[PDB]
Amino acid sequence: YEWGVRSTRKSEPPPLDRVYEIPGLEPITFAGKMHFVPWLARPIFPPWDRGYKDPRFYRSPPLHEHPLYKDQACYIFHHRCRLLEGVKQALWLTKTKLIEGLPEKVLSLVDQDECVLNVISHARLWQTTEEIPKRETYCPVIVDNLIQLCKSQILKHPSLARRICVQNSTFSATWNRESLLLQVRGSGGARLSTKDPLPTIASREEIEATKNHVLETFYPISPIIDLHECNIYDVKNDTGFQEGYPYPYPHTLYLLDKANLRPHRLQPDQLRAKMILFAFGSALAQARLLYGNDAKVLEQPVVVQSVGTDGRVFHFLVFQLNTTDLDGVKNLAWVDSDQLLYQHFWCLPVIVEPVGPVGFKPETFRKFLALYLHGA
Amino acid sequence: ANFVSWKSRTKYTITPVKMRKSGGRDHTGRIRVHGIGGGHKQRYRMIDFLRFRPEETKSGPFEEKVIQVRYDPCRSADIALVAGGSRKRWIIATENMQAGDTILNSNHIGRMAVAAREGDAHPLGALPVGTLINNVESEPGRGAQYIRAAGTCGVLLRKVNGTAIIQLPSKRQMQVLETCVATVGRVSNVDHNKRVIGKAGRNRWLGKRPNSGRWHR
Amino acid sequence: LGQIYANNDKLSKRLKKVWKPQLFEREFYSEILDKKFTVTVTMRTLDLIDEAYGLDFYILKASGEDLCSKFGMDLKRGMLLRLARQDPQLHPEDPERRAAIYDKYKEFAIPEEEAEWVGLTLEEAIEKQRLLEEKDPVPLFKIYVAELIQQLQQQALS
Amino acid sequence: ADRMSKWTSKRGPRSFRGRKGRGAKGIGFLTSGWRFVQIKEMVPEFVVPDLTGFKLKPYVSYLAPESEETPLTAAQLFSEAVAPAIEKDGFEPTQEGKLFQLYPRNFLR
Amino acid sequence: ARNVVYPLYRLGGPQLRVFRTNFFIQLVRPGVAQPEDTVQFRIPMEMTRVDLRNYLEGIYNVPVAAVRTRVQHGSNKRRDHRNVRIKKPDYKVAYVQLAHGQTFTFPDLFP
Amino acid sequence: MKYMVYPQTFALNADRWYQYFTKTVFLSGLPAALRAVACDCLLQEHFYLRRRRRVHRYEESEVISLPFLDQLVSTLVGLLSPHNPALAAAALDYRCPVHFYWVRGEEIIPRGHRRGRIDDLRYQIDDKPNNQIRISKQLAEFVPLDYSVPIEIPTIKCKPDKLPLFKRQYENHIFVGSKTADPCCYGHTQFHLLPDKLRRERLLRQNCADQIEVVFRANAIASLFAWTGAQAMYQGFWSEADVTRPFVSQAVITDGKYFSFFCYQLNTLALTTQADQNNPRKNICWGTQSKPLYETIEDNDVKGFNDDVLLQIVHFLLNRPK
Amino acid sequence: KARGNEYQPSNIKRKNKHGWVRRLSTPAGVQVILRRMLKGRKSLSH
RNA sequence: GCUAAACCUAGCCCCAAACCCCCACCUUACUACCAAACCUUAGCCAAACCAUUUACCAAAAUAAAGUAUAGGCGAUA
RNA sequence: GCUACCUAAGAACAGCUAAAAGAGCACACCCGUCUAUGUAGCAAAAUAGUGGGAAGAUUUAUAGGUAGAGGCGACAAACCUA
RNA sequence: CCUCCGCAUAAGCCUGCGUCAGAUACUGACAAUUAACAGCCCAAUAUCUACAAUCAACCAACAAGUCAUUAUUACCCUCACUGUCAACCCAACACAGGCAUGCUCAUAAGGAAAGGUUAAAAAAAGUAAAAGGAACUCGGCAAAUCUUACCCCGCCUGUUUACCAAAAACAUCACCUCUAGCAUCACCAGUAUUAGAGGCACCGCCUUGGCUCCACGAGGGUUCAGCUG
RNA sequence: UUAAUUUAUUAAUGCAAACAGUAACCUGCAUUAAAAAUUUCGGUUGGGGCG
Ligand SMILES: [Mg+2]
Ligand SMILES: [Mg+2]
Ligand SMILES: [Mg+2]
Ligand SMILES: [Mg+2]
Ligand SMILES: [Mg+2]
Ligand SMILES: [Mg+2]
Ligand SMILES: [Mg+2]
Ligand SMILES: [Mg+2]
Ligand SMILES: [Mg+2]
Ligand SMILES: [Mg+2]
Ligand SMILES: [Mg+2]
Ligand SMILES: [Mg+2]
Ligand SMILES: [Mg+2]
Ligand SMILES: [Mg+2]
Ligand SMILES: [Mg+2]
Ligand SMILES: [Mg+2]
Ligand SMILES: [Mg+2]
Ligand SMILES: [Mg+2]
Ligand SMILES: [Mg+2]
Repeated sequence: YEWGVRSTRKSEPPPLDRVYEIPGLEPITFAGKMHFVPWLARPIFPPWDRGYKDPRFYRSPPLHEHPLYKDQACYIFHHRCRLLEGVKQALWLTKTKLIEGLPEKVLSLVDQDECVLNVISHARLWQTTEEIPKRETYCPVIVDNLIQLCKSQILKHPSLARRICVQNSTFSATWNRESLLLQVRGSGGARLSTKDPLPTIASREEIEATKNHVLETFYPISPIIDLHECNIYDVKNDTGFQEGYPYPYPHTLYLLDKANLRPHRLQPDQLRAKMILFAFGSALAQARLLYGNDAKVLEQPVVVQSVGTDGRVFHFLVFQLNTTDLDGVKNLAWVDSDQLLYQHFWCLPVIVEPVGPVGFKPETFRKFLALYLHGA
Repeated sequence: ANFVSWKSRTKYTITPVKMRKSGGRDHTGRIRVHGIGGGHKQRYRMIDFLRFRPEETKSGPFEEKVIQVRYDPCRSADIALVAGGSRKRWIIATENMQAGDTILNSNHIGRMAVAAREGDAHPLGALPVGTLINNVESEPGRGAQYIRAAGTCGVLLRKVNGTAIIQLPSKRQMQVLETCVATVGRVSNVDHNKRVIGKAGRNRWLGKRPNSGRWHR
Repeated sequence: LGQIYANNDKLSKRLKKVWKPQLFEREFYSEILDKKFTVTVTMRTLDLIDEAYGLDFYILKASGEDLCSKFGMDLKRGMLLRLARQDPQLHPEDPERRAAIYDKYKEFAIPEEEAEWVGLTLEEAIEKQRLLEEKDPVPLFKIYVAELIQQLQQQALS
Repeated sequence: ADRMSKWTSKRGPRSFRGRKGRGAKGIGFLTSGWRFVQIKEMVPEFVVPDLTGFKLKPYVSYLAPESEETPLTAAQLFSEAVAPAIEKDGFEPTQEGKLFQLYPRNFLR
Repeated sequence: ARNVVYPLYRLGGPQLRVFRTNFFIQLVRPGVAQPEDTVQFRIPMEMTRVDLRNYLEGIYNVPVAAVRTRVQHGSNKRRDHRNVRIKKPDYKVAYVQLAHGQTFTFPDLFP
Repeated sequence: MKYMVYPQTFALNADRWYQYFTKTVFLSGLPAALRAVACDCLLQEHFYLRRRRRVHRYEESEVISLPFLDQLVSTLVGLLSPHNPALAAAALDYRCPVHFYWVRGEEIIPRGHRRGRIDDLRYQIDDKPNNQIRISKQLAEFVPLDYSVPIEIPTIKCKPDKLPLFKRQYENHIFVGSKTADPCCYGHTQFHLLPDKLRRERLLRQNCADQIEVVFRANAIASLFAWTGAQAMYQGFWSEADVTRPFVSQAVITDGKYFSFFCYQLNTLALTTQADQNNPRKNICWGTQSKPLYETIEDNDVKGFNDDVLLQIVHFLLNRPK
Repeated sequence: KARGNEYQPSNIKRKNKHGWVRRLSTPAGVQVILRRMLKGRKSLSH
């Protein structure tokens, strides 16, 4: 059964006059006139191509005849792709081992709330001229004020004056897995970047333990299933900054979602997969910026954190890239999901129950504060 | 009228397509079919009916994993979103395939009648004799047009040297070629025919208005 | 398209009737153009071709309105122009066979200035004629310098 | 329901009123924000000479003499332009590379 | 210029020059007490803000700081002795705000 | 029907007109590692960020100067919160609307079925400053209530639609950047950047020298009046129960490169005819000449940097409630 | 009910139903224009 | 004695002769500038109903001649 | 452009009771049961009180489609510009 | 002293109570609605989008739902054009009618039922009425005070003859019977649990059905009680 | 409509007509159906009808 119904598809142009068949005599056409007449057989005009080119009417060339064409089938994970298996497809793609708990380092860094009730209320209650602000309106406000709270805790921790946050930085990174060539494209969220690289979080003992540890298989789902099958792609890797950029080392990636429509939002597992792929893309791009492009096991692993969208429900991630030898030893990812600060916000009274959040918890904000403060 | 049919799409998309109602009217603009109009607004999920359609530059019998069984507004069965290889698609779900089952699409004609589960699909040579099948195609490769409504199951009565006999749910018999593909098992939404429509409102939501003058004579 | 009486009896109903011919898709070789044409003929064309001894002879012999086809008269003026120019019709290395063809149909030979106008409709004839007489205008600089050069040569003579 | 009155840009629904417009010539093009890009070359430039130190002024005297009408025919312009051909005993063959082309006019007024 | 076919500009052609402008404007007394440094003009329908600004910059050497325009509808309501409608025309009005506080004020002609 | 007053405006002499609509006297004047971070964020948003879609000069303002001010203000707040504890509990809005609706004077209806009747003539400012900083405690006052100011507020003689200003009827909103039931209700610093239409490159393509200063002053007067008036109306004063303590705020208006600083003190909400026939006070706005932060960018350096401008941003962020 | 007002104006319906473009689309509408032209009508269409 | 009443040329009719007619505008016409024509007339009407039929119209003086001829062999042609 | 039906993309539906029902009372709106006025009328079907539905088989704006022995119809020979 | 009024947009009109002058909102002349609101859009080739909404959070469904871009190629020249008035439109009328959406809930806006008398009849509308309380009448129609029960019909909510009929009629769930084994312009991007056509009338029990049978009705009758010109 | 006349049009047959052969679709002519299409529905009568 072929889609593309006949009545909607383009019909056949009408049969030519048979003077075109008869050899050899030139038909008398309405090309000498500059209009159609219903007698006087229709001419065959030559294919007209504009000799110069206008900017306003460009027709892009077919995908065979582009300057940088790669015959191997490529894949791109840009910001929109939502993985089927989610977190485990992410783990297989990036060659990592997952840890359910956040590390004791940042928990010790855990070991005011008036302003936290102020930020929850200011985001979901007080910020717009009408009632009920939408998710596109309240979620970046939450994460922006939490970043501001850390940049206020500058007083207790004085070495946070060496890290600035970036708004619209893209990046890119590529590698192989079978071999089959993959890629990750840049975010649109905040990129908190610092001048001093992050400390190594797991030792060589845990590195060899993950080397012993194996990946997982999810047949018959191929591990490229929601990856955008991309053609020509500019394989060159990119941290989205010119050389000599102050605050180079990417501390934390803040990934946020607008689009209050639930089918437009990311699912929690697909969002964790997005965090894993984006943290790995940033980490690998930093690794090939600093060291060579060769596939090897890094003696100095890189650490990149990430924080998830959907201001009610938070996901935190710490990603240690210790190997760029893909296709052995595995990277490490300490993740935790569904922290859920402010379970629910009743914005209008129900008829009893007052306006404001219900189901509040501050240990998730403590995790946020630590995960900011991990560098210093 | 200016009736372009809404079904202009060429590529098999998995996303729903915005489906235009017709009112039972031709391209000429006049009523052709009476009693149609004004249902709930729906969207069309593009069902791949070729159950054995191996993906691009691939091989024979392959495996798919069911992702989600779902209500389809545009038919009476349930649609299973299934995924196999690098592509995913909608199929009609037979009964008792949940989210997580694995189904097999084989064109292989094994000499022995394959001991197969209820969800998967093989040609009738691999199916045994007297077997409950639903998505049945007449010629091989065209795609299934027969038993695929909710709760219907046609039986395979006998296997002949180059053909086979199907009892279609109208107590009918149909000669099919040996090599065409068919899915085993009965279709989902059983108990569907024992749904009382209830209100004329419920009928009018389904999209069937009361219409008189049904004989333009 | 006519009427008919109901039972071959005038004291009865009179009632519309359309008699159509029977139509075939036959494939014909024309020796003058050397091409196989597929056309919608009828038994009367087939019989007239048999009594004309070939399609080439049928189209060259039949009159404009007995042929009664815009296509048939396109075929006629293609064939007639082929004859009137004596073209390299199949290709060289067979000029004796070409001479055989043009000798077989040598009787229907007319000037090229006539064979180009054979078979046209009046709309095509007017279009062909104005294409002949378009003639992008002559600059009056050219016209007047020709006149002045003529006048100065006349003065040099005198 | 006046058929007899002229149809203008003041005389329809909001889309009609936005689309019609008086006879002003276009000055640029509209893109992708409903944002308008004015093209400087499409904007006409007034070429105005320097009129300081000038004697021609917008009337003449009634003491000016009467002289009879002689329209400038191509023959007269020809003779006045190529009396040097008589001396011996300028012309454009085509007009692709010319800025102010004569027949399919390139210029304004 | 008005009632003249403008030459098309494709991408990198010459600028459109005009020699011998067809546009005749007139300076009108305001009806509703416009400020200082606002001149009012009555203008042909085909003349834009940019055309009027460049007109006044070049021909008259007036420094123009802002131009605003509107189309005035003339009344179609008058009728003949034949009960057929008399159309007072439609015109265009511009409001020119001067530069550097030059502060035009309409003189008292006809004293 | 109310006039939509636009702070960021193209109109000529809008500073004088907004002085009339607002009852302000305008007085010109005023009542290290920071250089490193300013240069760093500045060079980050011009050069050091990599760009996929190449940036045009129609979008340069909202792709360059907007995140530059966002990050510059956020980091200056972060690094000045030790020097000043007012910026610890302050609320910091990025592009939050600040509406204020006031009545000022009367008109006679010129024509219609209501011809010849008294109609109070309403105005509304609808503003979105780039980012603003709000406190829960009121700032200073710069001046006691009912100052002398012998400068004689302008006396606009035309209708207010000759400056092109237009009536509309929509929702009547009075809004400090957050709702009424928000503790951080006063404000003290507000940062605007002028849009792409108001490029001083375009104004000099057009026909002025000081109308750049006029557009900076107009944005100052309208934005600050709306914000201090909205604070006052939030505290419960209105045009009949006039304010008792003077309200106050501060704004810097920039265009990415040029900056200018303003301080505003609201003494009157009594703007209507019956409440203004016998009202001797007037609101006061102090303004600075526009001054450039940097001169040019050669892709790794900012050539002529201006410590005066940077320190004025610091001082404005650096005062505090008593 | 009260049945005076079947004419509920809209210029889109007026132009789409009785316009010059529509008249000239149909060959019978071309004859409508030709008839108004012969009658001498000052307005041939909407 | 009010209201009126009166008027004569504006033109028209039939013949003869002679063959006649800058810009914008098919998009919502009167809007500067973007990817297909060709197929029997029917019926009222006469036949005192109506059912075959029923003048001419689809360039053709006078007469032959309303003749030969057709035709519910009738109206009629 | 009325009206019948359909298509496309929109919108409206107070409060109380109730707790997703072609729910109850009842506004907005939709309709038109009874009476009275009216009858060259305010109106070529209105007015005034009384009434029925009012989260639905609802009402409704805008654009489009179906055309005359045809359309359209929850059949009333109903409607298709008095 | 009045008002589901008023203000705005939309649609429709097209200068239609602005100034002056003149004659007896008419006539003429002169003025005027100024863009920030709104409209007039989008360079494409390939491709990506299973997840509703409803405070969206538990939780609840069925009738299964509108809001979404990416890799690359070319693209910095910048803000034009048009709408903008009013006491307004559709009803032949300065028409008690028709007229979408936002906002105000009696108005901060808008308006005036009485030309001046008199105070007959008949007519319209209202209010009050002794005693009695349907005796009126086709009928409690209208008014006045509120209520009860029984039948007939139709199961219900719905629809209908625009402008004399709103019903017992039509439709409707339910059930039966008849026709149809199939692909791309309806039915249908469907497949016998489906589609098309006709008929009866919900339902519990039993096989032109029949007997029960609950709820509902501006349907058609009947009774009690009150209440009333 | 179970009145008269027709199937011109559609349908399903048959017969030819136009192909493949081996020791379906189009056209012409018939038929029976369907939908129709045309047309009419005398007179006297102690009103007209019934008779
Ligand atoms: Mg007759
Ligand atoms: Mg209800
Ligand atoms: Mg009744
Ligand atoms: Mg109906
Ligand atoms: Mg009936
Ligand atoms: Mg009847
Ligand atoms: Mg009327
Ligand atoms: Mg009032
Ligand atoms: Mg009176
Ligand atoms: Mg009494
Ligand atoms: Mg009695
Ligand atoms: Mg009685
Ligand atoms: Mg009553
Ligand atoms: Mg009923
Ligand atoms: Mg009626
Ligand atoms: Mg009705
Ligand atoms: Mg009624
Ligand atoms: Mg009812
Ligand atoms: Mg009789």
